[PDB]
Amino acid sequence: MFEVPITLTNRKFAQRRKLKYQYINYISRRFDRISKQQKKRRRERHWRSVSFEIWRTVSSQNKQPINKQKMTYHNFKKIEKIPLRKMEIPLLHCTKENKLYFQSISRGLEPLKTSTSEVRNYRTRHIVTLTDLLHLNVSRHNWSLAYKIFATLIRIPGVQIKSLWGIGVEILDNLSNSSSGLDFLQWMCQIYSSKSRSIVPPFQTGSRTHTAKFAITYLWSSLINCQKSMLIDKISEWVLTPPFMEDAEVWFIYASCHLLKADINQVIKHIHYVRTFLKICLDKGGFAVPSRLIENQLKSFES
Amino acid sequence: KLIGHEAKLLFLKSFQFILKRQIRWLITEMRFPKEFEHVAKIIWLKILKTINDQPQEELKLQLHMTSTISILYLASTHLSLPVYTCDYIKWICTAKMPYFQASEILRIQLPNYYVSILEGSISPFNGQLYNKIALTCGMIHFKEFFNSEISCQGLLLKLVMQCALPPEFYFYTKQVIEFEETDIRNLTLWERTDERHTGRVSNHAELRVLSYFMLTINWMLSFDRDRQYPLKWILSLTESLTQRTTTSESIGRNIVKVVYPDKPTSSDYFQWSEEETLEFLKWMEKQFLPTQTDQKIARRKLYKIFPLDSTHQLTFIEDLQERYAKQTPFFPPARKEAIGRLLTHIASQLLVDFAISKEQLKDCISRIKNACLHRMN
Amino acid sequence: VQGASLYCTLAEDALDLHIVVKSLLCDTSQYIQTASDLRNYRDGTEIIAYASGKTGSVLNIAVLTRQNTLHLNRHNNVTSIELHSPIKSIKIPGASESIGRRSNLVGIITENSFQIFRIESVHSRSCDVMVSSSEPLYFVEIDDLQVVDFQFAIIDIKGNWSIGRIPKNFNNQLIDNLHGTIFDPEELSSWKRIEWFSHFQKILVFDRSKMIEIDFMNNWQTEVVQAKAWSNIRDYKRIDDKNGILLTSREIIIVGASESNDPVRRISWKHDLDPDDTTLRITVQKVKKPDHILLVAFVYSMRHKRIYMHVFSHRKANLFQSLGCSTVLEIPGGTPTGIETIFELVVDFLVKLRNSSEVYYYALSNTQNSIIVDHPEWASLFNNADEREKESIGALVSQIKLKERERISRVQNLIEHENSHDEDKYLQDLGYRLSIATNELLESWQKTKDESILSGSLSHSKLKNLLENSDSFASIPEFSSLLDQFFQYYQDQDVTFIGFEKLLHLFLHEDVPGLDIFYNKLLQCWVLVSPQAELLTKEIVKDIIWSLARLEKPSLFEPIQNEISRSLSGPYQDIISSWDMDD
Repeated sequence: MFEVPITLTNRKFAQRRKLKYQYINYISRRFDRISKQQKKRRRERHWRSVSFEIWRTVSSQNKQPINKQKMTYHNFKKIEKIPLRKMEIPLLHCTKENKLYFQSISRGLEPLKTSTSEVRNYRTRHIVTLTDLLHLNVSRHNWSLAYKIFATLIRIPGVQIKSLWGIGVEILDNLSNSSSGLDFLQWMCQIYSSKSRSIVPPFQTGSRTHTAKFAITYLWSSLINCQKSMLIDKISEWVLTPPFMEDAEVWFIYASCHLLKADINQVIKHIHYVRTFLKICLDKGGFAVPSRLIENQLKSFES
Repeated sequence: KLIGHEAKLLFLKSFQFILKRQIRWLITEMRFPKEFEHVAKIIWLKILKTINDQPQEELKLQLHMTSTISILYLASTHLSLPVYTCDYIKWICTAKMPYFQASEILRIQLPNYYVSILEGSISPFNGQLYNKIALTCGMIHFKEFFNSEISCQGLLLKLVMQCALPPEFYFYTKQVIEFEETDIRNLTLWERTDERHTGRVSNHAELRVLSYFMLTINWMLSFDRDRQYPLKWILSLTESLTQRTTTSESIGRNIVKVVYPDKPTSSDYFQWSEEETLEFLKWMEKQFLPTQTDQKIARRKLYKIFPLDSTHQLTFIEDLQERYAKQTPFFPPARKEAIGRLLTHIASQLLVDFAISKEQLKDCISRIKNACLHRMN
Repeated sequence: VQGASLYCTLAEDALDLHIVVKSLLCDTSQYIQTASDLRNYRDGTEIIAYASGKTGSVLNIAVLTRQNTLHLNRHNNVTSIELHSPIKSIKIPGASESIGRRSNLVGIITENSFQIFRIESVHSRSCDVMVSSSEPLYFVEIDDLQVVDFQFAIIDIKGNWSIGRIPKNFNNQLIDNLHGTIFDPEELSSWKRIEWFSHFQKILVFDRSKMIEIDFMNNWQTEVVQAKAWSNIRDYKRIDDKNGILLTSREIIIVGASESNDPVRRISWKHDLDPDDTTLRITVQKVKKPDHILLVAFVYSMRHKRIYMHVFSHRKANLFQSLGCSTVLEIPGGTPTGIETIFELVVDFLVKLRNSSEVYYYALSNTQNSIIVDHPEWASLFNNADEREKESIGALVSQIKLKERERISRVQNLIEHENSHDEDKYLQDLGYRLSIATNELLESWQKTKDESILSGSLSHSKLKNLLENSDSFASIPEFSSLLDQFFQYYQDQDVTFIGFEKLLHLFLHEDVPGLDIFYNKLLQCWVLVSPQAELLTKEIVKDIIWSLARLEKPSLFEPIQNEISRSLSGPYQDIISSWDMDD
């Protein structure tokens, strides 16, 4: 009952995607007329936009006023009447279940059964159960079992690593042995920061433009591994290392390394240092304490 | 690069090679007899001779994996060995007996038309196995050439022990068996076609055996006017049957539950126990080394950077004994409920174990139940 | 993390979960756009009175029947006798809204149907609930309507909406003058959804493709920032406090809600939840505490009875955080058609399951300090109808039962004689009587030996037609010794060999060296359970050892004859393909 970490068993789902986006094309085409193939699916899905540190959204202003009803019964069935027969042609080529699916989604009914729920694969079905038990155990705080699941899973030759947050929070709550969550994360960044589609939303990403979740979370969580303190010049040595200039969050990580190292004229230079990086962190999309609070800690230091 | 239009020869070589590979695993790892192999050369020889008594350069052959398992079961059944289809389903779904690949990851590059003729039709899980063994049983004739009587009584034993039924039900069901059949059980259901619509949901012997078994339990328990079987012990039987415990077997049935087509059985993986999952990952690292298809060793060390991570559980006749005892207290209309839930749990186990459908099973036991009422009324 | 070290790595808190408390309340592939059951508390009189928690429940033959009746609350939450109504349409959502406390505790209740859209009023006194039918409109449109929202009757029909008003008490019916549409040819799924936002007199309209805000007493329309690239809008329900919004996408729980007087989106980060299931729905319950204001998110399905729960918190700096996930299960076959909510957590709701007229109250607590089978496919297979098909079954049952008595009394004396000189005589004349018949069948195997067309000699594996000779003995170990010395005797070659032990391996699933230990293990199991377990276990190990008792075709040297000879009639290079010992 959880997402599976495998490419979905194929044929019928793809030919259904065909029927769907093809009919979609015919209806929206005739709709723009009245307002006047993997590749067909491709163009179709294509022409469309593809007090705490909230990476805020884009709110409501500068957006256009209105519309008033476009679609009566007669007018809609006008748009619908013809593209449904065009569909009658290749429906004759697809399978009866697929045809039924086309009939029902085109009535507007939504199918009872998931792609997983109708999938049936023998190595893949076993991997489905494996991954499932991983997610279930991780939900169940069963970090021991869950760890066994994870190791046995990553063993298998089919799994590339979405599963990393599983192991980040996994080894995190594990505390047991193995070179830990931080080690894993900095490994992720060291292996996958160099040249050395379906599956991919944002929580796993490529390093052309922002790889987000895992990077920022090892960043902050490492600054909290300095909350353990009051290793740092290491963390900001390899936060110093990378150029991926649209961060600023590593500027606040940097200035936090200088506030943690500031806890004699050396300590002075560290306090002037954090004073600098807080403004070169006003460079970008701001992470702000009132920051006169930051400075007030810095005057408790100036003591 | 790859062959054209007479890779029939290479096809039949990867196929025959994969067969003898599986035989190696079952004499070796299953302690079969060496005679099996000869019985296999004879059957695979008969149908090889029949597809090379066929002309066309258009191949028209279907050597799917169901044919491998089909001639293995065929040969085993001639030899009267007490192996049944569910043994094969378990064996292959647990990756022990290599199956789910063409020449598994390590071989040969063939025309993608034949790699598809292998990888396709892989599942046995809607009775594809019964249908393919009957199909082979037509392809070369069962009757004179071989002895196609199933190993019935060992299946009864397998079944009583598979529940926790007291040993009287072996003789009960054995008797209803004799009552409708007088113990004559065939293998062909063949009139080469697709087409069928009456008489022939129920003539794979096994499925009828399970049908008699179910029926027997229902009749027997609902008409113990003696009151030999307590209103309670049917519940205690249901609960000792239901308690998910971690033996090799149940762990296996979980592994089969994972690749069974229909819900609920996948909701069944949802309701799984930590030891079952553990022995599962064990069987995963053991029998999914039978997988399919510089930087590689860099990822063996790379993954080996973060850890992959007086004999306890009991044997088969031990479990069988202990539920036979769990009912050993042997010596009012809502007990029909207990009968029903027990029958439906037993059914569930049979459905995953013998790779058929809900609807398939109940079609059969319905038909043959009317086949007992008709020869009783 | 975010605030803990924005201030200047485990959690806030330690690890707590889910428990149940259950009760009965009342009794009555392509799916579509529906959800039909409510309970909410209002009082009509407002001559300085209180609210009454009411249920709008649904009665089905065809789903014609709408039923409204009161709930008296307690720690034991029951009902008092029923009040009723019908409609000729198939009935879809009962909804009874309530504007939040800018104002008042609200009046009466509305429903959407197969044709119609109806709205009822109510008066009540002394345990009766008398309602009045504020008039239907079958349609202007010949269009089914997706959602009603609420004094303002707002309708959505697939891709076009209307703001409307309801008459006052009696007997003029409901009118509209402001309308619109969100039509999208290339979204095939029929469900759209209208629920408004902030109580600002501004609405939200939805389809599985996108989310559109409409400031509807000016002229205003917006498509809020995502669309339909990677997920479908899956559901949305206004987390009860006016300025608060709860939206299920695929793999995300979205907490929209204003943090500005004008309408909003929130990208205050969110949690994600993992399927392809189209059938997911959501609902929130809202608990109050001193330091926070926390919200429990129930995402449920029509496929599996499991409930998927996440929790958020409102420390009104408009602070929101998330703790960790948890999921519970639910019972036999079927799945929720309705989930409805009303140093520990108590959260309580009702569920109705697919195709089960029952309504079950549930409660959930933090710690512990203090199938009725009608599977019509199988019952039709087990209950068979006519009385002569009852006494028929009973007749057969008696036949076999007295037969079993014959077995018991019969074998009993055979058990009396063990290790006797009598059973010795029988094992002798038995063993080599059978040996004589076996030789005869081997001669008639010599006459037909040159068949060379097959390699299965006819009707072989047997006791070979003397059947009484099997049963009469009753000592497994001396019988195993008989068979070992029979195999020994027919060691004269060209004869079958098959080793049983390696096959009992398949029976008990451990190595079964001896034919005896087989009998031991079975006997332990059944001696726990049956009288004369020694008699039966002996009779069944005898039956097994017979059912297997090999005597197949002449042995390995005989098959290779037909092996090569069939490897002859085949054309020449299939013969070249036939290959032993691969690698």
